[PDB]
Formats: sequence, C-alpha cells, structure tokens
Amino acid sequence: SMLRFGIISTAKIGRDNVVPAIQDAENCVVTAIASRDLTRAREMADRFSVPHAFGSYEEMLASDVIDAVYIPLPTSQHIEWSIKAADAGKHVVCEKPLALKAGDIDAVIAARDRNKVVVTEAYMITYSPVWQKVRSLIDEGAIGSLRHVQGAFTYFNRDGLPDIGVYPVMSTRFSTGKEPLRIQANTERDPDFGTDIYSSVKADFDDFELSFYVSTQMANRQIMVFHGTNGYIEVKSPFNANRWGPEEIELADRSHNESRIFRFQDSRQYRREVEAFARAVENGKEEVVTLENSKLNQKVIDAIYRASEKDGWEAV
Amino acid sequence: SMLRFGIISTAKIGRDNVVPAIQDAENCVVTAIASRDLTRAREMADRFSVPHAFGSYEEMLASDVIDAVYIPLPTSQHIEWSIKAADAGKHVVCEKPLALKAGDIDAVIAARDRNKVVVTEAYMITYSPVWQKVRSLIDEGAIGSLRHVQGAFTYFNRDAGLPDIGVYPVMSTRFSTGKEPLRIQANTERDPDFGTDIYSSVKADFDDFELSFYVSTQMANRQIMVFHGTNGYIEVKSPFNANRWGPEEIELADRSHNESRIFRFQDSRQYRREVEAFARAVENGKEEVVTLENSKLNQKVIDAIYRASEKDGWEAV
Amino acid sequence: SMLRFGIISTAKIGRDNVVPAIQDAENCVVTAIASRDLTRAREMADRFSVPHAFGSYEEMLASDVIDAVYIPLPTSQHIEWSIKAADAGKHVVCEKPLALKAGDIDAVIAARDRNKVVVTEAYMITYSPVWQKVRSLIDEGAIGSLRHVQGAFTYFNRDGLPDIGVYPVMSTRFSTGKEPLRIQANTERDPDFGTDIYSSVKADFDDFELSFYVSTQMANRQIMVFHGTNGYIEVKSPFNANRWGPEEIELADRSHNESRIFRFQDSRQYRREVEAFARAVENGKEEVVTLENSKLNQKVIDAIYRASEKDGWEAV
Amino acid sequence: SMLRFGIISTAKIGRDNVVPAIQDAENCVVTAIASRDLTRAREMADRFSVPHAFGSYEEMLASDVIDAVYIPLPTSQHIEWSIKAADAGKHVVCEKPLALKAGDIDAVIAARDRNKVVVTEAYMITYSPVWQKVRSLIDEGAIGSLRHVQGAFTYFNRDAGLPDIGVYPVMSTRFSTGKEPLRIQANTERDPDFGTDIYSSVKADFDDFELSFYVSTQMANRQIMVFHGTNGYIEVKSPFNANRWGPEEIELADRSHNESRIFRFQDSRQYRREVEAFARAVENGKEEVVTLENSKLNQKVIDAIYRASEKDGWEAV
Ligand code: NA
Ligand code: NA
Ligand code: NA
Ligand code: NA
Repeated sequence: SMLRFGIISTAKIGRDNVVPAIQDAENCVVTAIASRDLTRAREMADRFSVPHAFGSYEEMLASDVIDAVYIPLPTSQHIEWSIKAADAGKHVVCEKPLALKAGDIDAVIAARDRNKVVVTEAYMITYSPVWQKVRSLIDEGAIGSLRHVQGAFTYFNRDGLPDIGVYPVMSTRFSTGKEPLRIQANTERDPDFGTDIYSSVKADFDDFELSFYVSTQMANRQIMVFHGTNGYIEVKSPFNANRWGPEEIELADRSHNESRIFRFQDSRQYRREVEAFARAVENGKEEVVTLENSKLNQKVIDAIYRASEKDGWEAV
Repeated sequence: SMLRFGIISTAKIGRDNVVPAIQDAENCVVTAIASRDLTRAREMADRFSVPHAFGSYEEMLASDVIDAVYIPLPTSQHIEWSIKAADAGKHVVCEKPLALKAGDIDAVIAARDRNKVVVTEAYMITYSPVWQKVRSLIDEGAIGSLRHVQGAFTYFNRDAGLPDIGVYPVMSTRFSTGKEPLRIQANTERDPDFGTDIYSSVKADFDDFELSFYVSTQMANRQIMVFHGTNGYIEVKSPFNANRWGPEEIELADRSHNESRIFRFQDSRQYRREVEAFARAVENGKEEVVTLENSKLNQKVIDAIYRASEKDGWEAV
Repeated sequence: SMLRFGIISTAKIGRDNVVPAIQDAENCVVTAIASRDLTRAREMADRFSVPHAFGSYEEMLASDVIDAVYIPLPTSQHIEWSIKAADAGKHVVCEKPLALKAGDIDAVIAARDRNKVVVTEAYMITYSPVWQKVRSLIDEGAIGSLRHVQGAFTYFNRDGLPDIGVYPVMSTRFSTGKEPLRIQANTERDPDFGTDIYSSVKADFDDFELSFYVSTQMANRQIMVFHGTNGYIEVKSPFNANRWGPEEIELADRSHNESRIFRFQDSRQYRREVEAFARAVENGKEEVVTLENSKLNQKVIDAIYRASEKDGWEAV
Repeated sequence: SMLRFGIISTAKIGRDNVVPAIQDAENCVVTAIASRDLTRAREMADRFSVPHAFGSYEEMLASDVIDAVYIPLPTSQHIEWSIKAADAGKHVVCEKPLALKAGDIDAVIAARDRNKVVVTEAYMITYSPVWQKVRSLIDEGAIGSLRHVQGAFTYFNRDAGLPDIGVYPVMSTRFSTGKEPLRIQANTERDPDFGTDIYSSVKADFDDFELSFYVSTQMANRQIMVFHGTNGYIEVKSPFNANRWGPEEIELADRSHNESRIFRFQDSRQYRREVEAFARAVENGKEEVVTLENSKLNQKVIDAIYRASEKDGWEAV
C-alpha cells in the first residue's frame, strides 16, 4: 500500500526533482497537486500521472485522497502550512530551511506531537549513500582524528543566502554527530536591495573547525572536504549530487600516494528521502531528520547572523 | 494533451529507467501496464501512479486507453509485438536491438507504413545533449579530420547477450559521423559451457577512419568512446549508461594536449528526452527520431561482425 | 657564459630539487658545494658533477670560482649568510621564508644595495607558467571580479608552520597584486614541544577574502581556488607542482557547464627560478621577487601571529 | 664511485631528459660529450657541468675518462655505435628502438658477450614504479584473468618515425604480462607524399588475451594503456612520457566500478631510475635491466606488424 502524497504548490523544486522522485519511489505515489491556480495544478497533474488537482491548499488538506504533503513553498510560508497540514492529520515533508529562526520550530514540534504525525525537514542529502559513507568512514577511523572541514556552496542569481548556508552546516553536523560551540563570520549585503549575498564562516567544533563560504552572486561551485590526521574525504558533488557532477567520494591516505574512490551513481537521493519518510510513517523506527535536529541546525544559522554583527567569536 | 503509453511486460529496463522517465516527461504519461501475470502488472502500476493494468498484451493493444506502446521484451519477441502493436493502430518504441538479422526489419517497416504509425528502435543516447555535442563538434571541425574511434563496453554477468552491448559502439559512431563502415575484422569468443558469445573485438573500416572496440559480458564494467582526429580528440566519459555510469560530460583536447575544454550536461535524463522526442514525432511528423531504415543499416554492421568472426580477414558489410 | 653557483650546506631541499635544476638550467651551473663536513660536500659534489667542494662557507665565499650562492639553510641562519654572501660580492638566492620578522629584512636590503648584487627570496612558484597563467587570467577578466580565494597546505611530520603558511599568502599576493588589510586567525601548538602545528586564517583584501589552513600534523593536501563572479580557477598542484600532481589549472565558467583545462607539464619551476635569477644578474630587468615584496609578505605572516593572540581582526 | 657516462651526439632526447637525469642520479655522472661539431659539444658540456668535450665519437671511445656511453642517435646508427662502444670496453645504454630488424641484434649480443660489458636498450618505463606496480598488480590477481589490453600512442609532426612510438604499447604489454604474442593483424597507412608510415592499427593475440592499439605521427597527442580483466581494470594515465604527459598514476577499478584505488608515483624521474639501475647492473651483475634477448623478442613483434600490414588476415609472429 502506497503512501499518498499531496503537493502544496507547483513550485519548481517539486516539478524538477521531488514529484518525479515520488512517482519513481517504491512505497509512495503523488495523488494530488494543489495551487491557488487550478489550471496550473491540473497541468502539472496531467504531466506526472496524478489523479487529483485542487484549487486551494485547504481543500486538499481536508480531503482523504492524501496521507501526506510535500511543501516546497518559500521559507516564509513553511511554518504556517506545516502546522495546518499536521492539524489536518497529514504527515509532512517540508523543504529546507524549515524556519527563519530556531525558536519558530517549537510550534512545528507542538503540531507534530499533538497530531501524532511524522513531520520532517527535507534534507535529502542525509538519505544519500554518499553522505552515509562519509559518516561511516569518519566513524571507522578512516581519516584518523578529524581536524578541519573545508567547503563552499555558491551560485549566481541577480533577481536567499540561508537556502545554501544550511548545507555546509547540516552536512558537517550529520557526518560528525557534533555541534559547533562558537562562530566567526562576515556577511555582505547587496548594495541596492540590501539582502545577504555572501558569507564567510568559521565554526569551532572544539576538536575540529569548519570553514566555508556561500554566495548567491558567484560562479557555481560546491565542495566539502573532511580532513584528518590520517587522511581526507573529498565529496565531489555534495549537495545537488547528480545535478552537479559524479556521485562519488575520494578517500586519500596520509601521504596522498594512495586514494580510494567510492562511487554511488544514480543514487536518486530525493527518492531515497521520500522512501525513508514512508517507512517512518509505517513503522516509527526509520532514521528521518528530527525537528529537534532541525532546531539545532537553525541555532547555528542564527549564531552566524549574530556573529556577522561582531568582530570576534559568537557563542552558539 | 499527453501521449498515452502502454508498457508491454514488467521488464527491469522499464521499471528502472523508462517508466519513471515517461511519468517525468512533459508530453507523455503511462496509462497502462500489461503482463501475463496481472498481479505483477497491478503492483508496478500502483507504484508508478498508472491507472490501468492488463492481464494480456492483446487486451491492452485492443484498448483505447493507450496511444503508444513501449516494448522492453527480449529481442526474440520484438518483431512480433512491434507488428501487432502497429496493426492495432499504436505507435511503437521498441527496445534495442530491434532484430536478430537486418532482413527481419522489412516486416516492421511494412507495418509502420501500412498503419501510418511512428515506429522506432529505442536508442536513447541519440537524444542526449552529450551525443548531439559530439556530433556537432566533429561537424564543426573541432577535431580536424577524424582518423580513429576507439572504445569499449563491458560488464560482468554469469547468471545463465553480447549484441545488447555490441550495438552501442556501432550506433554511436554512425550517429556521430553520419558514415557507414565498409568492412569489418572481428574475433568473437564463446562461453566454454553454454556456448553463447561473451567477447568480441572489432575493427570497422569507415574509409576515412577506423573504429576499434571490444565488448564482453564477462569482464569488469567499463565504457568509453574516443573520437580522435588530426587536430584534437573528444573523450566521452559516460557514453552509454550516462548518469548510471559517471559524469555526463565530454572532454575536447586540442592537438598538443596543452588545453582541453570540458562540456557538462549533468541530469540530462536521456530516457525522458527519448520519449519526449517520440511524442513530438507522433504529433508533428518532423522530429528527428531513429528511423527503421537507420536501424536496418545498424543491424547490417552487426550481421557483418558475426560473419567476420568466422573468417581470418576483412568481411565486407 | 654560465652563472656559477655555490651551495651553502648539503640540505635536502638543495639535494632533491635545486641542485639538479641548476645543472639542468641553460644559463647557470653549480661549481661548488660547502659544508662544515667536507666529506659530505665532496660526496654531493661528486654525485652532481660539481668540480669544487669546500670545508667552510667562508672559504667558498672568498673564492672566485662562484658568482652566486644558493642558501637552503634553516630560516634562523638566512639573514647572516645572505649578508655575508653579498658582502663577499656574490649574488644570493635565499630559501623561503627569508626571515622570522619583517623588520629583519632591512639589513638584507642594505646588503643588496651596498654591494650592488641581486638578492632574492626563492619563491619558485612565481616563475611557474601555472602561476603566471593564474595571474594573467584574473587580469584579463576570466573570472569576473575576484571575491574569494580558498586553499590549504598541509603535511604530516612528528619528528615549521611558517615554511608552509607563506605559500597561500605569496601565491594570492602574486596572483592579484593586492595586499591584505586585516587578518583573523587561530593557531594551535603541540602539547609537548609547544611549536605551532595548525593555523586557520582569513585575510581581508577589501574586494575579496582569502581563507586557508595549514598544518604540520595532517594528511598531505594542497589546493588554491580563485573564485569570482564569472568563474573560478582551481590550481591542482599549487606549491610542490610535479611532486604533488598534474601541473595544470581548471577555469570553470559561471554556470559550470563548461571548463577549460590549461596544462603545463614538466615546467621545472626550480630551473625556471634560477634561469630568471641568472637573467636578472645579467641584464637588471628580469622580474625576480624583490626584497621589498618579501618584506610585504612577511608583514602578513607577522600579522597572523598577532591575530592568533586575539579574538577578532588584526590590522596588517 | 660514480659510473662515468659519455654522450654520443647532442641529440635533443639527451639534452632534454637523459643528460640532466644522469647528473641528478646518485651513482653516475656525465664526464664527456662528443659531437662532430666540437663547439656544440662544448656548449652542452658547459651547460650541464660536464668536464670534457670531444670532437669525434672515436676519440671519446678511446679515452679513459668514461666507463659507459649513452647513444641517442637515430635508429639507423644504433648498431654501429653500440658495437664500437662495447669493443672499446664501454658499457652501453642505447636508445629505442635498438634495431630496424630483429636479426640485427645478434651482432650486438655478440659484442656484449665478447667484451663482457653491460649493453641495454633504453626502455625507461620498465624502471618506473608505475609500470612495476602494473606488473605486480596483474601478478597478484588484482584484475582477475587478463582479457584485453587497449591503448594508443599518437602525436603530430609533419616535417622531414612510426616505430619510435609503436614499440611502446608492445614493450609495456610484454613487460607487464611476461607473455609474447603469437599472431598479429594490422593495417598501416603511408604519407601520400613522402611515403613513410604515419598510422598503424594493431591487434595482437597473446592467446589468453588480446592487445589492441593504434599509433600515429599525424594525430592529436594522446597516450593511454588499459589492462582489463575479469575482476578489474588498470588504467595507466601517463604510460610513456610520464610526467611530461600528465600525472604519474594508475587507477585500479574493481569489477563493478563502484570502487577504485588510485596509486600515485609523482616525481618518479624514470630516466634517472634507468641509469641508476644500469649503474647497479655494471657494479653487481644482478640488477634487472632490459636484456638484448628481450629487445630481440620485442623487435620480432614489430617485424610481424610490418608483415601483417601487407596481408588481409593474421600473421604469425
Ligand atoms: Na511511486
Ligand atoms: Na509525464
Ligand atoms: Na646548467
Ligand atoms: Na649524478
């Protein structure tokens, strides 16, 4: 029996990645799409073999044709609709970042617990074999003691920064199981419309440091390197996976005279995400990203904002 | 309006690649799956959001809930079902290789023309931006004069065909160059136990250049194609299985090798492009789709490779 | 006519890289090696086809069989012997880092000018086609406006940190023609012997930031990436060149859908260094790293030490 | 005590690679250079810190200032000067290819044995850690059973040979496997104007596996060798010119391709390793250096490639 998904809006992330992945997925299916525009919803539904189209989110939430919703709305709309979906008895996969600040996630936790539904922030990377292999290799001692994590995530768009800043943070927290204690950061804003377009960050995790930069006005780039006393792990396509490059990691030894390449081509990380979610709904034991965790992640982002207003370290 | 696909059988190639690509595709959709085992069909249909499941191929063909069929059956069954589908008024995407012998394709051509439906062999690579770029770069003079094409396609399987991979170095070379080979030298080896072909090394003379490659069903997985000319070479990284093998990119190296250009086409979704091209062809009659005439020319090369494998020298195509 | 080199000591950097490069070089040759241990000098001389061996540095400096010296002594001995060589009328190639403090370089400048000899710090990378191509590409607008330079230089040795920290700094200054204004850094010391074994640095160059880390107790790694609005340049083997990997750079465009690879295999950067030095001796016009530039570089390193003792930014 | 080398001629291969490598080498040194043009010899000698320059080969061979010679003359001059050097009591490193025909090597063998000097053809690659690792990995079972070796060696030069590059795919395969080919199919093309050989495509049957490759003096620069087995494959990134071409490394891919190992040997200095091995062989008589007997077996393959190029099918080696 398939977990039945409803899609809130015809947003591009849904159209290009998640909706086709749900149709591909073994244990779920999309039964409905909802948009303020019935015509748009119907058009997307027709394309992807979806039986139902609704002219409002509320009408889909009230329906019994879905068990769960996917929410690829802008961040400013995540809390409202995650809560309404849960209050309608639906399980929720909400796109990252879940919230604008950490405290906002308490109300989503309350909605999860009160309605006894699964609610999770959509960090597809944490279901990828690539990131599971980074985490296991570090845990097995393959790089010795981790001392530095270095990375970057940039792209170019001139018509938000949190939407990419979260990734170096979540991937490091996931791979290590640790939380940073303090942050130094420097953020630059667009001269005209005043939004944040660049940030350089150093996070002290005590035993190691994470350093990275993000930008919405630089040439496309993404990389993460986990560097220890006995080796390093280079993640080639850390965030957008197959949409960026090969789904692989390199493990280099201490001298660099030998490396191992581990390949995970055609991993379909969005499909893995929704399959893990469906298992979690069915059995309650599957590792899915917890809201508690989502909150810890957002605490780091909030500390990065605070650090950007000061000259030195800011406690997380 | 979506072109409506029916799937003949629950074969793995359909389940793993083509069916999800049709659902992802902008101008088509899967409305039915058919299998001798109805339970199997229904299970697949449920998974992929497909409204209809049929307990026989004949029943799906007779239905008006599909406009077209996809046929991922074994080669020995391609001709029979391609023809029956066309005679039922359905357009046909048939998996490669279309036939066992070039001559067998004449009856499929007759079915296409008699029923006025689109019938095509499913060479997904020809709809990939990667292979379109190889073809345009060669045509623009980026490697000077083409002199040699070198490649390989191997995997390991001992659960107990070679044509299913041998066709790819041949089709990709023909597609990229627009030429046909005149003659072939080849050497083929068989499995000691079950007697089937498990290895072939081939050289094909295209007059102005040669193609050399080997294929095997009992070697470590590898795939590569290199188009090498007087002024550069093009290395195709992931020529056949694309994203399932590696990066969807090519390298153009200059004459000296002191400079290369890398062209990337990540997440091209070549199976989706294939069915989208097919749907356009059904709707307008002008879209480049692999013609049966071209399929026949391709099979003529494979047939010549069989003949060459029984001789010590060159065999004319 | 060949510029005749004398080698001060049988140090490993000389034996493994510079001495053979001088013999290979078109416009110079090694005529003498000097060591406190004459036997060692004679053994090295015999190996490399060098006619003279001396039992003291002073004796070689007094001789007319050399026109120039190469000095691969430890940093603490650079000033003394650079000055004595110049006062003996010899031109000087001194290994990096030239000095422990920027102010120490004034006496070397005085020796250069007083004796009218060429004196230069041995930044072999600045004579490499790789780094000349980075510089020209950035100057031509190939990456648009430079916004961030990210890199690393680490190796493992437990039997020092300035010897690698200078490289991210010099290569950035060389490639951009700019100086940093301020520095944030964090440095860690060996629990036992108290020396610096790790440093993470961010340098504000106003229009862009440089971030890097260095360590003498981590797996071998080296990389530099110059990242702008319209592309990025990745330098594959920035510092040790052929001893690390391919001598090449990748120029990626804004979208990453196309890159150019520029290759400079078998560049022999140490040979190119001494050839440039010999041309400078002969004509006075060749670009050679100036002591004034060496001093500017050391000012950055000094600022990194100072920054490591504070919470926030330190002015250079 | 350093083995003292004399260089016969100021040829470019010596100037660019071997002479500086001898000066770098731990157990030898260049003491003399000889050329018909004394001024040229003296200029080179001055550059490389070489104490003696001679105005004829004969005068250097008669001198006691050298123990050994390096001979980077054109192939047509190798036999003459290898023999004269040995007859003058000097050990010989002669550039590849040693001879034009296999039979020509018998007189060099006679000179080696008669004078009790070390004489070897300069296959620097066989002293490289890269090729030693290929050989050991194959021997250890890392790729299972070897089934196909595929490669290429091309460059572009149009002003007034193919053997100078054809020998490399052959020697590297023979070295890595320890086997000899039994028969050859080949096709060779000649320059329309000057009539020399500018392109060959070759397949060599080693019984258990085949070697396929092409070489050309009129194509974009390329070099690669892949040793492909049941269990894996080994890709040699910079097989022949090593650091001059690219990274000195190999990739060992497993059966599925889901894991590879990269072995790196940066700054191997293969020419220095060659002369160091040669000096050890002169001093102790036990060091592996390429034997003239092995050189002859190699040339037998090349001679069979010429013969195969004149016929339609297989030619026995
Ligand atoms: Na599904
Ligand atoms: Na579709
Ligand atoms: Na020299
Ligand atoms: Na030497």
